[PDB]
Amino acid sequence: MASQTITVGPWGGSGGNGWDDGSYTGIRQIELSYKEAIGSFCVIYDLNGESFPGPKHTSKLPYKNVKIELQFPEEFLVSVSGYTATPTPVVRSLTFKTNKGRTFGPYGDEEGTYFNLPIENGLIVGFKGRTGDLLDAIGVHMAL
Amino acid sequence: MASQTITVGPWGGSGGNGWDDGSYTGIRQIELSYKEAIGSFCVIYDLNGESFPGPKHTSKLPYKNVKIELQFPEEFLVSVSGYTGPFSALATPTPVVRSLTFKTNKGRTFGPYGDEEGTYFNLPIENGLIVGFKGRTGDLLDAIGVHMAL
Amino acid sequence: MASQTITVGPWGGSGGNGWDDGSYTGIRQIELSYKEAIGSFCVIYDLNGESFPGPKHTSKLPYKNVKIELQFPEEFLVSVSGYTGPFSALATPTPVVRSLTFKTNKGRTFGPYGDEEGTYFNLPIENGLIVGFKGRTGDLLDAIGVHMAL
Amino acid sequence: MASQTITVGPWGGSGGNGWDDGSYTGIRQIELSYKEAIGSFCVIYDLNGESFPGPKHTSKLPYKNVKIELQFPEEFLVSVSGYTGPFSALATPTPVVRSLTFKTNKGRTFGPYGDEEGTYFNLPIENGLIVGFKGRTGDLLDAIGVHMAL
Ligand SMILES: [Cl-]
Ligand SMILES: [Cl-]
Ligand SMILES: [Cl-]
Ligand SMILES: [Cl-]
Ligand SMILES: [Cl-]
Ligand SMILES: [Cl-]
Repeated sequence: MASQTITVGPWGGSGGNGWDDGSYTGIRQIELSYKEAIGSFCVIYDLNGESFPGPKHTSKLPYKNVKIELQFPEEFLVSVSGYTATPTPVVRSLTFKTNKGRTFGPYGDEEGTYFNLPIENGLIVGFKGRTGDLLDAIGVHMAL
Repeated sequence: MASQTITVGPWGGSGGNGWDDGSYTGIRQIELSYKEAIGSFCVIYDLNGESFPGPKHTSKLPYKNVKIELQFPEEFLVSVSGYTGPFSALATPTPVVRSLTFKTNKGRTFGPYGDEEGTYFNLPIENGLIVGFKGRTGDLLDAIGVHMAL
Repeated sequence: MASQTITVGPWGGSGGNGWDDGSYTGIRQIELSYKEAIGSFCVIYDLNGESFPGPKHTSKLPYKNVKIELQFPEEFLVSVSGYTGPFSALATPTPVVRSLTFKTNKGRTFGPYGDEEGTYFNLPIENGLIVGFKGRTGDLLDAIGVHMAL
Repeated sequence: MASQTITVGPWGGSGGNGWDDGSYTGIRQIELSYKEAIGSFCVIYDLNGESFPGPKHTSKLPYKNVKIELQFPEEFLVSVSGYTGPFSALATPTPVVRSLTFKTNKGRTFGPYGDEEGTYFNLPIENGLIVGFKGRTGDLLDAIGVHMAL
Protein backbone atom coordinates (compact mmCIF):
# COMPACT_ATOMS: atom_id res chain seq x y z
CA MET A 1 0.00 0.00 0.00
CA ALA A 2 1.78 0.81 -2.36
CA SER A 3 4.15 -2.21 -2.27
CA GLN A 4 7.26 -1.91 -4.49
CA THR A 5 9.61 -4.23 -6.34
CA ILE A 6 13.13 -4.31 -7.68
CA THR A 7 12.97 -2.69 -11.16
CA VAL A 8 15.68 -3.13 -13.75
CA GLY A 9 16.14 -1.32 -17.05
CA PRO A 10 14.57 0.07 -19.20
CA TRP A 11 16.40 -1.05 -22.34
CA GLY A 12 15.47 1.08 -25.37
CA GLY A 13 14.76 4.77 -25.85
CA SER A 14 12.69 7.77 -24.71
CA GLY A 15 9.43 7.15 -26.64
CA GLY A 16 6.65 7.15 -27.31
CA ASN A 17 4.23 6.48 -24.41
CA GLY A 18 5.47 5.18 -21.04
CA TRP A 19 3.57 2.28 -19.39
CA ASP A 20 4.01 0.08 -16.32
CA ASP A 21 1.93 -3.13 -15.89
CA GLY A 22 2.91 -3.20 -12.22
CA SER A 23 3.78 -6.43 -10.35
CA TYR A 24 2.02 -9.82 -9.99
CA THR A 25 2.69 -13.45 -8.79
CA GLY A 26 4.37 -14.60 -12.02
CA ILE A 27 4.03 -15.18 -15.76
CA ARG A 28 1.89 -17.83 -17.47
CA GLN A 29 2.11 -16.52 -21.05
CA ILE A 30 3.55 -13.72 -23.24
CA GLU A 31 2.41 -12.54 -26.66
CA LEU A 32 4.40 -10.43 -29.10
CA SER A 33 4.37 -9.23 -32.72
CA TYR A 34 7.66 -9.33 -34.66
CA LYS A 35 9.27 -8.57 -38.08
CA GLU A 36 11.76 -5.60 -38.29
CA ALA A 37 11.39 -4.66 -34.65
CA ILE A 38 9.09 -5.75 -31.85
CA GLY A 39 5.65 -4.24 -32.30
CA SER A 40 3.01 -5.56 -29.90
CA PHE A 41 3.81 -6.69 -26.34
CA CYS A 42 1.21 -8.13 -23.96
CA VAL A 43 1.41 -10.41 -20.93
CA ILE A 44 -1.05 -12.80 -19.32
CA TYR A 45 0.26 -12.82 -15.70
CA ASP A 46 -0.39 -15.13 -12.81
CA LEU A 47 -2.20 -13.56 -9.88
CA ASN A 48 -2.35 -15.91 -6.86
CA GLY A 49 -2.98 -19.04 -8.97
CA GLU A 50 -5.20 -17.39 -11.63
CA SER A 51 -4.61 -15.81 -15.06
CA PHE A 52 -4.72 -12.00 -15.21
CA PRO A 53 -4.35 -10.22 -18.60
CA GLY A 54 -2.10 -7.19 -18.32
CA PRO A 55 -2.99 -3.96 -20.18
CA LYS A 56 -2.55 -4.30 -23.96
CA HIS A 57 0.41 -2.50 -25.64
CA THR A 58 -0.58 -3.38 -29.19
CA SER A 59 1.03 -2.27 -32.44
CA LYS A 60 -1.20 -2.06 -35.53
CA LEU A 61 1.87 -2.95 -37.75
CA PRO A 62 1.45 -6.08 -40.02
CA TYR A 63 3.89 -8.25 -37.96
CA LYS A 64 3.80 -12.02 -37.15
CA ASN A 65 2.18 -13.00 -33.79
CA VAL A 66 3.90 -15.45 -31.40
CA LYS A 67 2.55 -17.10 -28.17
CA ILE A 68 4.96 -18.16 -25.38
CA GLU A 69 3.03 -20.65 -23.15
CA LEU A 70 4.98 -21.55 -19.98
CA GLN A 71 4.17 -24.56 -17.75
CA PHE A 72 3.49 -22.37 -14.69
CA PRO A 73 4.51 -22.82 -11.79
CA GLU A 74 7.05 -25.55 -12.84
CA GLU A 75 8.52 -23.44 -15.73
CA PHE A 76 9.68 -19.75 -15.61
CA LEU A 77 11.89 -17.14 -17.39
CA VAL A 78 15.63 -17.37 -16.42
CA SER A 79 16.69 -14.77 -19.02
CA VAL A 80 15.46 -11.87 -21.14
CA SER A 81 17.81 -10.87 -23.95
CA GLY A 82 17.43 -8.75 -27.10
CA TYR A 83 18.59 -5.76 -29.16
CA THR A 84 18.01 -1.97 -28.78
CA ALA A 85 11.16 7.46 -38.85
CA THR A 86 12.84 8.66 -35.59
CA PRO A 87 16.57 8.23 -34.65
CA THR A 88 15.38 7.36 -31.07
CA PRO A 89 16.48 3.81 -29.95
CA VAL A 90 13.65 1.20 -30.17
CA VAL A 91 13.48 -2.55 -29.26
CA ARG A 92 14.55 -4.40 -32.46
CA SER A 93 14.72 -7.99 -31.10
CA LEU A 94 13.64 -10.13 -28.10
CA THR A 95 14.72 -13.60 -26.77
CA PHE A 96 13.33 -15.47 -23.75
CA LYS A 97 14.87 -18.59 -22.08
CA THR A 98 13.37 -20.92 -19.39
CA ASN A 99 14.58 -23.02 -16.37
CA LYS A 100 13.45 -26.22 -18.21
CA GLY A 101 15.89 -25.39 -21.05
CA ARG A 102 13.39 -23.98 -23.57
CA THR A 103 14.49 -21.01 -25.74
CA PHE A 104 11.76 -18.76 -27.23
CA GLY A 105 13.10 -16.47 -29.95
CA PRO A 106 15.03 -14.52 -31.26
CA TYR A 107 12.13 -12.44 -32.60
CA GLY A 108 12.61 -9.38 -34.83
CA ASP A 109 15.95 -8.00 -36.01
CA GLU A 110 19.20 -8.58 -34.08
CA GLU A 111 20.81 -5.12 -34.78
CA GLY A 112 22.32 -2.08 -32.97
CA THR A 113 23.35 -2.52 -29.33
CA TYR A 114 22.45 -5.74 -27.36
CA PHE A 115 21.10 -6.36 -23.85
CA ASN A 116 21.01 -9.44 -21.63
CA LEU A 117 19.41 -10.05 -18.25
CA PRO A 118 20.32 -13.50 -16.86
CA ILE A 119 18.45 -14.38 -13.64
CA GLU A 120 20.17 -16.60 -11.09
CA ASN A 121 17.74 -16.10 -8.23
CA GLY A 122 14.31 -14.53 -8.35
CA LEU A 123 11.48 -14.07 -10.83
CA ILE A 124 10.12 -11.55 -13.34
CA VAL A 125 6.77 -10.54 -11.80
CA GLY A 126 6.00 -7.59 -14.09
CA PHE A 127 6.90 -5.63 -17.22
CA LYS A 128 7.37 -1.86 -17.81
CA GLY A 129 8.07 -0.12 -21.10
CA ARG A 130 7.22 2.45 -23.78
CA THR A 131 4.93 1.62 -26.77
CA GLY A 132 4.32 4.02 -29.53
CA ASP A 133 3.36 1.91 -32.53
CA LEU A 134 5.96 -0.24 -31.65
CA LEU A 135 7.92 -1.36 -28.55
CA ASP A 136 10.43 1.49 -27.82
CA ALA A 137 11.75 0.40 -24.42
CA ILE A 138 11.24 -2.58 -22.04
CA GLY A 139 12.04 -3.18 -18.32
CA VAL A 140 11.36 -5.83 -15.65
CA HIS A 141 10.02 -6.02 -12.08
CA MET A 142 11.75 -8.68 -9.95
CA ALA A 143 10.75 -10.40 -6.66
CA LEU A 144 11.62 -13.63 -4.85
CA MET B 1 7.52 -19.47 -10.77
CA ALA B 2 5.05 -18.33 -8.10
CA SER B 3 6.45 -15.22 -6.31
CA GLN B 4 6.37 -15.40 -2.47
CA THR B 5 5.99 -13.00 0.49
CA ILE B 6 6.83 -13.01 4.19
CA THR B 7 3.81 -14.64 5.97
CA VAL B 8 3.08 -14.26 9.66
CA GLY B 9 0.44 -15.78 11.88
CA PRO B 10 -2.13 -17.26 11.95
CA TRP B 11 -3.65 -16.09 15.21
CA GLY B 12 -6.61 -18.25 16.24
CA GLY B 13 -7.55 -21.90 15.87
CA SER B 14 -7.44 -24.86 13.46
CA GLY B 15 -11.22 -25.09 12.96
CA GLY B 16 -13.07 -24.34 9.71
CA ASN B 17 -11.45 -24.17 6.25
CA GLY B 18 -8.13 -22.61 5.34
CA TRP B 19 -8.06 -19.86 2.70
CA ASP B 20 -5.40 -17.55 1.36
CA ASP B 21 -6.17 -14.43 -0.74
CA GLY B 22 -2.56 -14.33 -1.83
CA SER B 23 -0.59 -11.09 -2.33
CA TYR B 24 -1.29 -7.73 -4.02
CA THR B 25 -0.01 -4.06 -4.10
CA GLY B 26 -1.81 -3.09 -0.89
CA ILE B 27 -5.10 -2.64 0.98
CA ARG B 28 -7.99 -0.34 0.01
CA GLN B 29 -10.90 -1.76 2.08
CA ILE B 30 -11.68 -4.40 4.73
CA GLU B 31 -15.31 -5.65 5.21
CA LEU B 32 -16.20 -7.79 8.18
CA SER B 33 -19.21 -8.87 10.25
CA TYR B 34 -19.25 -9.18 14.03
CA LYS B 35 -21.23 -9.71 17.25
CA GLU B 36 -19.55 -11.76 20.06
CA ALA B 37 -16.94 -12.95 17.45
CA ILE B 38 -15.82 -12.16 13.88
CA GLY B 39 -18.06 -13.62 11.16
CA SER B 40 -17.36 -12.47 7.60
CA PHE B 41 -14.03 -11.14 6.34
CA CYS B 42 -13.52 -9.82 2.78
CA VAL B 43 -10.86 -7.50 1.41
CA ILE B 44 -10.70 -5.01 -1.46
CA TYR B 45 -7.02 -4.93 -2.47
CA ASP B 46 -5.01 -2.52 -4.49
CA LEU B 47 -3.58 -4.20 -7.58
CA ASN B 48 -1.27 -1.78 -9.41
CA GLY B 49 -3.41 1.30 -8.82
CA GLU B 50 -6.83 -0.40 -9.38
CA SER B 51 -9.36 -1.96 -6.92
CA PHE B 52 -9.24 -5.75 -6.89
CA PRO B 53 -11.84 -7.60 -4.79
CA GLY B 54 -10.41 -10.61 -3.02
CA PRO B 55 -12.48 -13.82 -2.51
CA LYS B 56 -15.33 -13.42 -0.01
CA HIS B 57 -15.15 -15.31 3.34
CA THR B 58 -18.72 -14.78 4.27
CA SER B 59 -20.54 -15.93 7.38
CA LYS B 60 -24.31 -16.72 7.23
CA LEU B 61 -24.56 -15.61 10.92
CA PRO B 62 -26.87 -12.58 11.52
CA TYR B 63 -24.04 -10.22 12.49
CA LYS B 64 -23.45 -6.45 11.97
CA ASN B 65 -21.54 -5.58 8.75
CA VAL B 66 -18.71 -2.93 8.77
CA LYS B 67 -16.65 -1.36 5.92
CA ILE B 68 -13.10 -0.16 6.78
CA GLU B 69 -12.20 2.27 3.97
CA LEU B 70 -8.50 3.26 3.97
CA GLN B 71 -7.28 6.38 2.13
CA PHE B 72 -4.95 4.26 -0.03
CA PRO B 73 -2.06 4.87 -0.71
CA GLU B 74 -1.36 7.72 1.79
CA GLU B 75 -3.02 5.69 4.56
CA PHE B 76 -2.12 2.04 5.41
CA LEU B 77 -2.31 -0.41 8.39
CA VAL B 78 0.47 -0.10 11.07
CA SER B 79 -1.07 -2.72 13.38
CA VAL B 80 -3.52 -5.60 13.41
CA SER B 81 -4.64 -6.66 16.91
CA GLY B 82 -7.44 -8.67 18.51
CA TYR B 83 -8.50 -11.59 20.71
CA THR B 84 -8.78 -15.32 20.04
CA GLY B 85 -10.40 -17.94 22.19
CA PRO B 86 -13.22 -20.50 22.36
CA PHE B 87 -16.77 -19.27 21.76
CA SER B 88 -19.40 -20.80 24.14
CA ALA B 89 -22.27 -20.69 21.56
CA LEU B 90 -20.02 -23.48 19.98
CA ALA B 91 -20.14 -26.34 18.52
CA THR B 92 -16.42 -25.61 17.72
CA PRO B 93 -14.24 -26.22 20.86
CA THR B 94 -11.00 -24.77 19.32
CA PRO B 95 -10.10 -20.97 19.47
CA VAL B 96 -11.83 -18.56 17.03
CA VAL B 97 -11.26 -14.83 16.20
CA ARG B 98 -13.32 -13.08 18.90
CA SER B 99 -12.25 -9.47 18.20
CA LEU B 100 -10.21 -7.36 15.72
CA THR B 101 -8.75 -3.82 15.84
CA PHE B 102 -6.94 -2.05 12.93
CA LYS B 103 -4.76 1.05 13.37
CA THR B 104 -3.31 3.24 10.60
CA ASN B 105 -0.30 5.53 10.09
CA LYS B 106 -2.75 8.49 10.00
CA GLY B 107 -3.77 7.64 13.57
CA ARG B 108 -7.23 6.17 12.81
CA THR B 109 -8.47 3.24 14.96
CA PHE B 110 -11.04 0.83 13.51
CA GLY B 111 -12.58 -1.27 16.23
CA PRO B 112 -12.59 -3.19 18.51
CA TYR B 113 -15.15 -5.21 16.49
CA GLY B 114 -16.55 -8.20 18.24
CA ASP B 115 -15.95 -9.26 21.83
CA GLU B 116 -12.62 -8.71 23.62
CA GLU B 117 -12.14 -12.06 25.36
CA GLY B 118 -9.57 -14.83 25.33
CA THR B 119 -5.96 -14.16 24.39
CA TYR B 120 -4.89 -10.79 23.01
CA PHE B 121 -2.69 -10.74 19.90
CA ASN B 122 -0.91 -7.78 18.43
CA LEU B 123 1.14 -7.33 15.22
CA PRO B 124 2.78 -3.84 15.31
CA ILE B 125 4.46 -3.08 11.93
CA GLU B 126 7.41 -0.69 12.06
CA ASN B 127 8.58 -1.15 8.46
CA GLY B 128 6.68 -2.74 5.57
CA LEU B 129 3.11 -3.28 4.42
CA ILE B 130 0.33 -5.86 4.65
CA VAL B 131 -0.21 -7.06 1.07
CA GLY B 132 -2.59 -9.94 1.70
CA PHE B 133 -4.64 -11.86 4.22
CA LYS B 134 -4.72 -15.56 4.95
CA GLY B 135 -7.14 -17.26 7.37
CA ARG B 136 -9.62 -19.99 8.32
CA THR B 137 -13.38 -19.67 8.12
CA GLY B 138 -16.24 -21.98 9.16
CA ASP B 139 -19.39 -20.31 10.45
CA LEU B 140 -16.97 -17.65 11.90
CA LEU B 141 -13.44 -16.43 11.27
CA ASP B 142 -11.38 -19.15 13.08
CA ALA B 143 -7.93 -17.67 12.30
CA ILE B 144 -6.23 -14.77 10.58
CA GLY B 145 -2.78 -14.16 9.15
CA VAL B 146 -0.99 -11.65 6.91
CA HIS B 147 1.45 -11.43 3.96
CA MET B 148 4.03 -8.63 4.23
CA ALA B 149 6.16 -6.88 1.58
CA LEU B 150 8.11 -3.62 1.32
CA MET C 1 21.51 3.70 0.09
CA ALA C 2 20.91 1.47 3.11
CA SER C 3 18.94 -1.72 2.32
CA GLN C 4 15.85 -2.26 4.49
CA THR C 5 13.85 -5.23 5.78
CA ILE C 6 10.34 -5.80 7.08
CA THR C 7 10.27 -4.86 10.79
CA VAL C 8 7.68 -6.08 13.28
CA GLY C 9 7.12 -5.24 16.92
CA PRO C 10 8.30 -4.03 19.37
CA TRP C 11 6.54 -5.88 22.20
CA GLY C 12 7.19 -4.42 25.66
CA GLY C 13 7.69 -0.93 27.07
CA SER C 14 9.42 2.35 26.30
CA GLY C 15 11.96 2.07 29.16
CA GLY C 16 15.73 1.76 28.85
CA ASN C 17 17.65 2.63 25.70
CA GLY C 18 16.76 1.60 22.13
CA TRP C 19 19.15 -0.63 20.17
CA ASP C 20 18.98 -2.31 16.75
CA ASP C 21 21.46 -5.01 15.68
CA GLY C 22 20.40 -4.45 12.07
CA SER C 23 19.95 -7.29 9.50
CA TYR C 24 22.09 -10.28 8.54
CA THR C 25 21.86 -13.65 6.65
CA GLY C 26 20.30 -15.59 9.56
CA ILE C 27 20.59 -16.67 13.21
CA ARG C 28 23.19 -19.08 14.65
CA GLN C 29 22.80 -18.51 18.41
CA ILE C 30 20.81 -16.57 21.03
CA GLU C 31 22.25 -15.93 24.53
CA LEU C 32 19.96 -14.56 27.22
CA SER C 33 19.72 -14.33 31.02
CA TYR C 34 16.49 -14.91 33.01
CA LYS C 35 14.79 -15.11 36.45
CA GLU C 36 11.52 -13.13 37.00
CA ALA C 37 12.18 -11.20 33.73
CA ILE C 38 14.61 -11.21 30.76
CA GLY C 39 17.99 -9.63 31.56
CA SER C 40 20.76 -10.08 28.93
CA PHE C 41 20.03 -10.66 25.19
CA CYS C 42 22.78 -11.17 22.59
CA VAL C 43 22.74 -12.91 19.21
CA ILE C 44 25.44 -14.60 17.05
CA TYR C 45 24.23 -14.09 13.48
CA ASP C 46 25.07 -15.75 10.22
CA LEU C 47 26.66 -13.33 7.74
CA ASN C 48 27.10 -15.02 4.33
CA GLY C 49 28.05 -18.42 5.86
CA GLU C 50 30.31 -17.02 8.63
CA SER C 51 29.40 -16.34 12.30
CA PHE C 52 29.04 -12.66 13.29
CA PRO C 53 28.47 -11.75 16.96
CA GLY C 54 26.02 -8.85 17.15
CA PRO C 55 26.29 -6.08 19.77
CA LYS C 56 25.91 -7.29 23.38
CA HIS C 57 22.84 -6.12 25.39
CA THR C 58 24.03 -7.38 28.79
CA SER C 59 22.31 -7.13 32.16
CA LYS C 60 24.47 -7.29 35.33
CA LEU C 61 21.55 -8.92 37.22
CA PRO C 62 22.59 -12.43 38.48
CA TYR C 63 20.10 -14.24 36.33
CA LYS C 64 20.44 -17.75 34.85
CA ASN C 65 22.33 -17.64 31.51
CA VAL C 66 21.26 -19.85 28.58
CA LYS C 67 22.71 -20.55 25.09
CA ILE C 68 20.13 -21.31 22.37
CA GLU C 69 22.39 -22.96 19.73
CA LEU C 70 20.47 -23.24 16.44
CA GLN C 71 21.49 -25.87 13.87
CA PHE C 72 21.93 -23.23 11.09
CA PRO C 73 21.11 -23.39 8.08
CA GLU C 74 18.85 -26.51 8.48
CA GLU C 75 17.32 -25.14 11.72
CA PHE C 76 15.64 -21.70 12.03
CA LEU C 77 13.05 -19.88 14.17
CA VAL C 78 9.36 -20.33 13.25
CA SER C 79 8.04 -18.38 16.29
CA VAL C 80 8.98 -15.87 19.00
CA SER C 81 6.52 -15.59 21.85
CA GLY C 82 6.54 -14.31 25.40
CA TYR C 83 5.11 -12.00 28.04
CA THR C 84 5.35 -8.27 28.66
CA GLY C 85 4.34 -6.34 31.75
CA PRO C 86 5.49 -4.19 34.68
CA PHE C 87 7.94 -5.79 37.10
CA SER C 88 7.67 -5.63 41.00
CA ALA C 89 11.27 -4.31 41.23
CA LEU C 90 10.78 -0.67 40.05
CA ALA C 91 11.58 2.48 40.28
CA THR C 92 9.77 2.41 36.86
CA PRO C 93 6.32 0.77 36.31
CA THR C 94 6.83 0.60 32.47
CA PRO C 95 6.14 -2.83 30.87
CA VAL C 96 9.25 -4.97 30.48
CA VAL C 97 9.87 -8.35 28.68
CA ARG C 98 8.84 -10.80 31.44
CA SER C 99 9.32 -14.06 29.48
CA LEU C 100 10.50 -15.39 26.05
CA THR C 101 9.91 -18.69 24.19
CA PHE C 102 11.51 -19.69 20.86
CA LYS C 103 10.33 -22.47 18.57
CA THR C 104 12.11 -23.89 15.54
CA ASN C 105 11.10 -25.58 12.24
CA LYS C 106 12.66 -28.81 13.70
CA GLY C 107 10.12 -28.92 16.57
CA ARG C 108 12.51 -27.59 19.23
CA THR C 109 11.18 -25.39 22.04
CA PHE C 110 13.52 -23.01 23.90
CA GLY C 111 11.83 -21.61 26.96
CA PRO C 112 9.64 -20.21 28.50
CA TYR C 113 12.52 -18.42 30.17
CA GLY C 114 11.50 -15.89 32.78
CA ASP C 115 8.10 -15.25 34.32
CA GLU C 116 4.94 -15.88 32.21
CA GLU C 117 3.03 -12.86 33.72
CA GLY C 118 1.22 -9.92 32.08
CA THR C 119 0.36 -9.77 28.35
CA TYR C 120 1.31 -12.68 26.07
CA PHE C 121 2.61 -11.92 22.58
CA ASN C 122 3.23 -14.33 19.75
CA LEU C 123 4.85 -14.00 16.36
CA PRO C 124 4.29 -17.27 14.37
CA ILE C 125 6.28 -17.20 11.10
CA GLU C 126 4.66 -19.14 8.25
CA ASN C 127 7.02 -17.98 5.46
CA GLY C 128 10.26 -16.03 5.89
CA LEU C 129 13.19 -15.70 8.29
CA ILE C 130 14.11 -13.51 11.27
CA VAL C 131 17.35 -11.78 10.10
CA GLY C 132 17.84 -9.38 12.98
CA PHE C 133 16.69 -8.20 16.37
CA LYS C 134 15.91 -4.75 17.77
CA GLY C 135 14.70 -3.76 21.23
CA ARG C 136 15.36 -1.69 24.33
CA THR C 137 17.60 -2.44 27.36
CA GLY C 138 18.05 -0.62 30.68
CA ASP C 139 18.74 -2.79 33.75
CA LEU C 140 17.04 -5.63 31.77
CA LEU C 141 15.13 -6.31 28.45
CA ASP C 142 12.34 -3.64 28.14
CA ALA C 143 11.20 -4.38 24.56
CA ILE C 144 11.98 -6.70 21.65
CA GLY C 145 11.23 -6.69 17.90
CA VAL C 146 12.46 -8.45 14.73
CA HIS C 147 13.66 -7.87 11.10
CA MET C 148 12.31 -10.36 8.59
CA ALA C 149 13.42 -11.34 5.07
CA LEU C 150 12.84 -14.12 2.51
CA MET D 1 18.04 -19.56 8.12
CA ALA D 2 19.83 -18.63 4.99
CA SER D 3 18.22 -15.37 3.69
CA GLN D 4 18.35 -14.88 -0.10
CA THR D 5 18.31 -11.90 -2.50
CA ILE D 6 17.51 -11.29 -6.20
CA THR D 7 20.72 -12.25 -8.15
CA VAL D 8 21.24 -11.06 -11.70
CA GLY D 9 23.99 -12.09 -14.02
CA PRO D 10 26.66 -13.20 -14.38
CA TRP D 11 28.17 -11.31 -17.36
CA GLY D 12 31.40 -12.84 -18.73
CA GLY D 13 32.86 -16.34 -19.02
CA SER D 14 33.38 -19.64 -17.21
CA GLY D 15 37.16 -19.12 -16.60
CA GLY D 16 38.73 -18.48 -13.18
CA ASN D 17 37.48 -19.57 -9.69
CA GLY D 18 33.85 -18.67 -8.80
CA TRP D 19 33.25 -16.43 -5.77
CA ASP D 20 30.28 -14.81 -3.98
CA ASP D 21 30.63 -12.05 -1.41
CA GLY D 22 27.04 -12.69 -0.35
CA SER D 23 24.73 -9.80 0.61
CA TYR D 24 25.02 -6.77 2.93
CA THR D 25 23.28 -3.39 3.72
CA GLY D 26 24.93 -1.47 0.85
CA ILE D 27 28.17 -0.42 -0.93
CA ARG D 28 30.78 1.97 0.46
CA GLN D 29 33.73 1.48 -1.91
CA ILE D 30 34.84 -0.59 -4.90
CA GLU D 31 38.58 -1.21 -5.56
CA LEU D 32 39.63 -2.59 -8.97
CA SER D 33 42.70 -3.01 -11.26
CA TYR D 34 42.59 -2.51 -15.05
CA LYS D 35 44.62 -2.27 -18.30
CA GLU D 36 43.21 -4.13 -21.37
CA ALA D 37 40.76 -6.11 -19.13
CA ILE D 38 39.63 -5.95 -15.47
CA GLY D 39 42.05 -7.57 -12.99
CA SER D 40 41.40 -7.11 -9.26
CA PHE D 41 37.92 -6.55 -7.78
CA CYS D 42 37.37 -5.90 -4.07
CA VAL D 43 34.40 -4.24 -2.30
CA ILE D 44 33.95 -2.44 1.03
CA TYR D 45 30.36 -3.05 2.00
CA ASP D 46 28.14 -1.36 4.46
CA LEU D 47 26.96 -3.64 7.25
CA ASN D 48 24.35 -2.00 9.45
CA GLY D 49 26.03 1.43 9.38
CA GLU D 50 29.61 0.10 9.65
CA SER D 51 32.26 -0.68 6.97
CA PHE D 52 32.70 -4.37 6.24
CA PRO D 53 35.46 -5.34 3.73
CA GLY D 54 34.43 -8.33 1.63
CA PRO D 55 36.91 -11.00 0.49
CA LYS D 56 39.62 -9.70 -1.89
CA HIS D 57 39.67 -10.92 -5.54
CA THR D 58 43.16 -9.67 -6.30
CA SER D 59 44.80 -10.23 -9.66
CA LYS D 60 48.64 -10.81 -9.75
CA LEU D 61 48.71 -8.71 -13.01
CA PRO D 62 50.70 -5.39 -13.08
CA TYR D 63 47.56 -3.30 -13.69
CA LYS D 64 46.39 0.19 -12.66
CA ASN D 65 44.57 0.25 -9.29
CA VAL D 66 41.56 2.54 -8.67
CA LYS D 67 39.26 3.27 -5.66
CA ILE D 68 35.62 4.16 -6.36
CA GLU D 69 34.62 5.79 -3.08
CA LEU D 70 30.80 6.04 -2.80
CA GLN D 71 29.21 8.62 -0.45
CA PHE D 72 27.05 6.03 1.32
CA PRO D 73 24.16 6.19 2.35
CA GLU D 74 23.01 9.16 0.14
CA GLU D 75 25.00 8.08 -2.88
CA PHE D 76 24.53 4.61 -4.37
CA LEU D 77 24.97 2.84 -7.70
CA VAL D 78 22.13 3.22 -10.26
CA SER D 79 24.08 1.50 -13.09
CA VAL D 80 26.75 -1.19 -13.76
CA SER D 81 27.85 -1.56 -17.38
CA GLY D 82 30.85 -2.80 -19.34
CA TYR D 83 32.25 -5.06 -22.01
CA THR D 84 32.74 -8.83 -22.03
CA GLY D 85 34.71 -10.90 -24.57
CA PRO D 86 37.83 -12.94 -25.35
CA PHE D 87 41.24 -11.48 -24.55
CA SER D 88 44.20 -11.81 -27.03
CA ALA D 89 46.76 -11.87 -24.13
CA LEU D 90 45.23 -15.26 -23.02
CA ALA D 91 45.81 -18.84 -24.32
CA THR D 92 41.98 -19.40 -24.16
CA PRO D 93 39.12 -17.60 -26.08
CA THR D 94 36.98 -17.68 -22.89
CA PRO D 95 35.18 -14.29 -22.44
CA VAL D 96 36.42 -12.13 -19.53
CA VAL D 97 35.34 -8.72 -18.11
CA ARG D 98 37.13 -6.32 -20.47
CA SER D 99 35.66 -3.05 -19.14
CA LEU D 100 33.55 -1.66 -16.26
CA THR D 101 31.61 1.62 -15.80
CA PHE D 102 29.64 2.58 -12.62
CA LYS D 103 27.07 5.40 -12.36
CA THR D 104 25.54 6.83 -9.18
CA ASN D 105 22.20 8.54 -8.28
CA LYS D 106 24.33 11.72 -7.69
CA GLY D 107 25.32 11.92 -11.37
CA ARG D 108 28.84 10.62 -10.95
CA THR D 109 30.41 8.38 -13.59
CA PHE D 110 33.36 6.07 -12.63
CA GLY D 111 35.10 4.71 -15.70
CA PRO D 112 35.10 3.22 -18.33
CA TYR D 113 37.99 1.18 -16.89
CA GLY D 114 39.67 -1.33 -19.20
CA ASP D 115 39.06 -1.98 -22.91
CA GLU D 116 35.66 -1.21 -24.42
CA GLU D 117 35.88 -4.29 -26.71
CA GLY D 118 33.57 -7.30 -27.15
CA THR D 119 29.91 -7.56 -26.07
CA TYR D 120 28.45 -4.54 -24.25
CA PHE D 121 26.38 -5.28 -21.10
CA ASN D 122 24.18 -2.86 -19.16
CA LEU D 123 22.25 -3.05 -15.91
CA PRO D 124 20.22 0.10 -15.15
CA ILE D 125 18.43 0.08 -11.73
CA GLU D 126 15.20 2.00 -11.58
CA ASN D 127 14.26 0.68 -8.11
CA GLY D 128 16.38 -1.11 -5.57
CA LEU D 129 19.98 -1.52 -4.49
CA ILE D 130 23.08 -3.59 -5.22
CA VAL D 131 23.82 -5.24 -1.80
CA GLY D 132 26.54 -7.71 -2.95
CA PHE D 133 28.75 -8.90 -5.83
CA LYS D 134 29.41 -12.42 -7.20
CA GLY D 135 31.87 -13.39 -9.92
CA ARG D 136 34.78 -15.42 -11.26
CA THR D 137 38.48 -14.51 -10.84
CA GLY D 138 41.62 -16.22 -12.19
CA ASP D 139 44.47 -14.04 -13.51
CA LEU D 140 41.56 -11.63 -14.46
CA LEU D 141 37.93 -10.85 -13.58
CA ASP D 142 36.22 -13.46 -15.85
CA ALA D 143 32.61 -12.82 -14.75
CA ILE D 144 30.60 -10.42 -12.58
CA GLY D 145 27.04 -10.57 -11.15
CA VAL D 146 24.95 -8.63 -8.61
CA HIS D 147 22.75 -9.30 -5.58
CA MET D 148 19.79 -6.83 -5.35
CA ALA D 149 17.46 -5.80 -2.48
CA LEU D 150 15.04 -2.99 -1.55
CL1 LIG E 1 18.00 -6.65 -42.19
CL1 LIG F 1 21.45 -9.51 -39.08
CL1 LIG G 1 6.35 -10.73 40.42
CL1 LIG H 1 6.27 -16.00 40.12
CL1 LIG I 1 4.06 -19.02 38.74
CL1 LIG J 1 2.33 -14.94 38.58
